[PDB]
Amino acid sequence: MMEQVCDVFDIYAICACCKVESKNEGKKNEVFNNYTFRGLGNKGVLPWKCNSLDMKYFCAVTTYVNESKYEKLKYKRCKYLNKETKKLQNVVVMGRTSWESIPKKFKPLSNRINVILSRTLKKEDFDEDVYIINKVEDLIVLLGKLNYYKCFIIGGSVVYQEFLEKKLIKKIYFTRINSTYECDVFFPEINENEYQIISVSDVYTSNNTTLDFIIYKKTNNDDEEEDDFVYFNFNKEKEEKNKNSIHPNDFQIYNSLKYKYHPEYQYLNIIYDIMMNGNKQSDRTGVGVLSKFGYIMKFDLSQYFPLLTTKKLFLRGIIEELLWFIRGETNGNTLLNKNVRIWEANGTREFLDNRKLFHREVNDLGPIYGFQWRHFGAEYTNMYDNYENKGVDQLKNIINLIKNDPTSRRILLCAWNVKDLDQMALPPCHILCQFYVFDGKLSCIMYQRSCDLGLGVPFNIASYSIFTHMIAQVCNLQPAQFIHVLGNAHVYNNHIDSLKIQLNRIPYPFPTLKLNPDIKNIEDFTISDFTIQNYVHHEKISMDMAA
Amino acid sequence: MMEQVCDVFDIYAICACCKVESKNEGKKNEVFNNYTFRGLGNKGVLPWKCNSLDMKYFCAVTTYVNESKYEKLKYKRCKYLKLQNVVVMGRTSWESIPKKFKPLSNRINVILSRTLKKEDFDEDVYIINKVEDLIVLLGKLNYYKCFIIGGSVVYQEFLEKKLIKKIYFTRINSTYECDVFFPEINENEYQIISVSDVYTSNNTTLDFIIYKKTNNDDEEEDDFVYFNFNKEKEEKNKNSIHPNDFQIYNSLKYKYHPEYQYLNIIYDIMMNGNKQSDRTGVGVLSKFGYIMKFDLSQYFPLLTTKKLFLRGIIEELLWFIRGETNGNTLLNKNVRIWEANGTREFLDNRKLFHREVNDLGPIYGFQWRHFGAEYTNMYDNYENKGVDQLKNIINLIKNDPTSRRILLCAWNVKDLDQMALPPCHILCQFYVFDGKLSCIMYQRSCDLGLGVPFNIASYSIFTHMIAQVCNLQPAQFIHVLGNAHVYNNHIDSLKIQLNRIPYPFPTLKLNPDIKNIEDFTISDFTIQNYVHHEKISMDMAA
Ligand SMILES: NC(=O)C1=CN([C@@H]2O[C@H](COP(=O)(O)OP(=O)(O)OC[C@H]3O[C@@H](n4cnc5c(N)ncnc54)[C@H](OP(=O)(O)O)[C@@H]3O)[C@@H](O)[C@H]2O)C=CC1
Ligand SMILES: NC(=O)C1=CN([C@@H]2O[C@H](COP(=O)(O)OP(=O)(O)OC[C@H]3O[C@@H](n4cnc5c(N)ncnc54)[C@H](OP(=O)(O)O)[C@@H]3O)[C@@H](O)[C@H]2O)C=CC1
Ligand SMILES: O=c1ccn([C@H]2C[C@H](O)[C@@H](COP(=O)(O)O)O2)c(=O)[nH]1
Ligand SMILES: O=c1ccn([C@H]2C[C@H](O)[C@@H](COP(=O)(O)O)O2)c(=O)[nH]1
Ligand SMILES: CCc1nc(N)nc(N)c1-c1ccc(Cl)cc1
Ligand SMILES: CCc1nc(N)nc(N)c1-c1ccc(Cl)cc1
Repeated sequence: MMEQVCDVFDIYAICACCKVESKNEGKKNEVFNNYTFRGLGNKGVLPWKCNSLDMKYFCAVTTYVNESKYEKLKYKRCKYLNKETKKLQNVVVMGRTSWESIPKKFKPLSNRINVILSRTLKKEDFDEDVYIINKVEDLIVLLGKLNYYKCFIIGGSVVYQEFLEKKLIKKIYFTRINSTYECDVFFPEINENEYQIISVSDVYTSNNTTLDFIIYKKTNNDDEEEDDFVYFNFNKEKEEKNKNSIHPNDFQIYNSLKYKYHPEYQYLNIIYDIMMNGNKQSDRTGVGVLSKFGYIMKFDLSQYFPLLTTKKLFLRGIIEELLWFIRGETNGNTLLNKNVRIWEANGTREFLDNRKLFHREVNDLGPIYGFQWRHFGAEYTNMYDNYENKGVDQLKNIINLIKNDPTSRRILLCAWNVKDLDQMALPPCHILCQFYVFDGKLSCIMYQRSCDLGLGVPFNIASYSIFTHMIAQVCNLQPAQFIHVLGNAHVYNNHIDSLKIQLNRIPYPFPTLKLNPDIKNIEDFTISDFTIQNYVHHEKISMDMAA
Repeated sequence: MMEQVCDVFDIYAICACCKVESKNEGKKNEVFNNYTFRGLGNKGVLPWKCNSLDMKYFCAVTTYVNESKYEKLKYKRCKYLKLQNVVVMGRTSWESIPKKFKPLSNRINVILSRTLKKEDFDEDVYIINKVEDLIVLLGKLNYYKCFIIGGSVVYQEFLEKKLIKKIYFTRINSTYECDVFFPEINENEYQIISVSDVYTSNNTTLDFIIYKKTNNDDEEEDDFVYFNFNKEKEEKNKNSIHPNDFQIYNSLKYKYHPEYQYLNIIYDIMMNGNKQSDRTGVGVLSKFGYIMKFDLSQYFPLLTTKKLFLRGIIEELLWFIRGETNGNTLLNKNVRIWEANGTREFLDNRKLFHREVNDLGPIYGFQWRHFGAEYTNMYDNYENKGVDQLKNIINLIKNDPTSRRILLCAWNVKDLDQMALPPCHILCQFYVFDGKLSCIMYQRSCDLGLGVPFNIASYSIFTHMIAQVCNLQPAQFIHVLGNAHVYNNHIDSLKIQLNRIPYPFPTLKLNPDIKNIEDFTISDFTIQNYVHHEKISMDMAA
């Protein structure tokens, strides 16, 4: 074996990059990739001033050491050097400009061996406890003489550039600041053939922006208490049901990831699980699907808006649909006039007639969502009727319970009115919403009886996450979690190839949802009160590639 | 410094025990414990004759060998004094094994005897005159692990002289005639460190537990720590719960027994639960959103870490099925589940001033058979009024199994205020695949310490009932919990419960002649082989 320097001395890079203030040539159909995050600094400082969470992360990684693993590293570096026979710290290497950008109260970086690269400055020019080198070679020499855990290259685009040039980086701990700021210095474009992403963290919010942490890796070219584990798995099948028909070589990127902590994976793993272990059925005479029963996804709305990034989604339609529900409408023309066709196919003469709704006007969807939310129990007549003070206004009652009886375990909004099912153009897929209120925070569980993983679910997650924010706001609470429970979860055969593609796309940090803060009544929201910010995403996918 | 054989030479013991029958009384013991499973053999053979699953387990365990981890053993043993394992047995034992199966393939067969002729058998088939002579044969051979597939006698001595490291004990949860038994393991010398998932095979459930000798690449490893950089160092309520208490629960390495799905939630709530105070002045710890799954095809999920009675909840189920809302019907059968909710005072506080005592209103039963009808009183004849959901879901399961609309819903928004109390079990959704039925039940409010245990049982039974009247085999019962809480008053009790090791689940037997959901009677239900720890009053108040 030919030992590479970066491996022997464990030299890593850690940075944080934001999106660059682009010169929008008039194409807000922007293309996104990993290079989207390349902003390092502006006028000597960080483009975003400060970010306490990234700072905390940076400190955590560069100060962490495991003394028990040291002896193994010592033997390795010493053997490599042919050299063989008070707290262990990591080393941090930075350019002079980065060193000078650090406030005096933070210099030198605590509990770490600070190394500074410079030509214009020498040891005499510094008062602090630091090592001044004037070339990369001098670092390798220093490392072969120091007792240290790991070496992190912390900065200066110039510094990053040459260390990557000389191929001295074993891994890149890369922070993705999901927002745009003015920049004048950038991180070098990472050659995808030289570095692959192996892990993606959870997504967070800090200082009014979402962010996540990813790791790039340099590419190709008691134990018996563990044996008991082997035994317990004795009665297993050796391969997953649909392996032969699905083929894993297709999920290359998906399976090459070590840590998949990005929330979008809750959705991706379910798809993968259904594809690999799903039961073959013909949901609706002829179509055909793979299905499973019972899954739960959780999303932290205080930390991000879970709009899928592995593909492109628009939300104007589902938002208008939601406002439409809240208004208690069941008139399909209202949506059609707003160019939203979600319910178009379910309101045609033929569809209604086949539901035996012979006396139902076209686009009159019947006692669905809207009607149940505001008038559950009333006798439905037609979509133009005024159902004032008729039936139960669940929506209003849940808002009142949340305001005056927050700990109640009866705060539910139900659309599944057994008595009206047959009068509905379609029985509802979203059976109910239940709320939980703790320490001024609102969580929501939504139970879905039927789930089209490929086409529907992505939008459903968005709709209810938004709804949770809306209810939270009119009740003076902060949104916490949106919990999605899936009953019959299926993947349509026609969607398989498109989903295979999606699964091999690495998520981007989620976007954020902003509601007009002035709205205080659930009924006063209008389309312009909603804004999805920093939505970074992969190319849109036609789940059904038919032509 | 190695010098105490058992750990040194890696000697293990593997067995399979069943329950014993007593001529005085043949079943449903008053008190159970680990010694309940001691049956070893009967008249030269196994009490149960055969169990294919256990056969597979015994084989897999005794033949499994990992060579990469061998020299770590060759190193210290030599340093102490086609890799296969050693299977030490006795004469009676070796003589019970069939012809074609002797010697045990891929294994180094050894035998404890005082009259067997070494000269008669093969060389790869050693023999020994005494226990201590075994150590010797080991110091000469090249094996992986030494398994004592024993024999009553063989087991005993090996245990007394303390030569056993681990005891891969299989629990066959069924009673058979026995003449030979396994030695009562000393709880202070050995402890259970693992409990597998439960299974059904050859008409009995069973599980595998590992008894242990109380001694009393890294590249992506640091990455795991970095990604945990922002997580709370200590657990929220750890300070008020105290882990020294859950010492057995935390000592377990592998907890694959399904009961742990319930136990783990109790633990999660106690350790990370949010403190809240009902408008009653009572306090709870609560979490939001959990899911448990039980494979009814392999076992009936009746908690074993405490005692559970089912007559009441079965009658309640039959009561729902009849569509009744008459609280008196249950009281006259001494089922008082709904008594408190039917009193004059409770009804009045619900503002049901015009409701008769014990007239629970349009609850479960009324919704299952007449959803939509106008409720009058518990004595009215609602025949043909409202939607008969029960009848409908059953016809859907039979004629349109792949339907994703087979739901039974009790949360009638229009009738809630008329109900003595809103239902906790909102709905049941069914799923059918390959002639098998699964059911999801969503519970909006869950009393983990007292309610959930019965809740899991009720709906598991309901699943079997629906499955049978539709000629389907039960598959999974999936329990979705919404507001899941633990009353503060139960904490000490649940701590105790958390430190009990689950026994193998029992099975549920329904009278197979019943083919209509409405024809079941209390005598058509039988719980078999229910082994459990003693009863625990969740509220140790009195
Ligand atoms: N987002 C992030 O993660 C990070 C952002 N930053 C930002 O980046 C900007 C600073 O980066 P940038 O301008 O690229 O400069 P650097 O901080 O990389 O420093 C460049 C200087 O370091 C010295 N140097 C670099 N390589 C060598 C070498 N091989 N031998 C000797 N000296 C060497 C020289 O010092 P001299 O001039 O004395 O000869 C040189 O001009 C700032 O705005 C800072 O806020 C910095 C680190 C991380
Ligand atoms: N369920 C389970 O997991 C198991 C069940 N069994 C069942 O147990 C029954 C057999 O058990 P049991 O009757 O106790 O007999 P064993 O199978 O243990 O055989 C005992 C024989 O081993 C020999 N022996 C005893 N002590 C010594 C010693 N100190 N040194 C050398 N040899 C010794 C004797 O042979 P000799 O007469 O030549 O002196 C003796 O009669 C069977 O029905 C079998 O099916 C057996 C193993 C496991
Ligand atoms: O908001 C929605 C509406 C519908 N569907 C899907 C689920 C099913 O694939 C199909 C409805 O068919 P049934 O389950 O009702 O039969 O539409 C969704 O995923 N989300
Ligand atoms: O079958 C049942 C019925 C009730 N409960 C519990 C949940 C709550 O602790 C209490 C009902 O009070 P509310 O949730 O409605 O407030 O009873 C159960 O766990 N299981
Ligand atoms: C929050 C700072 C930070 N976060 C990350 N993820 N990487 C870094 N390299 C730095 C950093 C920036 C400037 C200096 Cl001067 C030193 C280190
Ligand atoms: C299926 C048999 C089996 N299963 C388990 N779990 N343990 C055992 N000790 C045996 C066994 C019983 C009798 C003989 Cl003779 C050999 C081995």
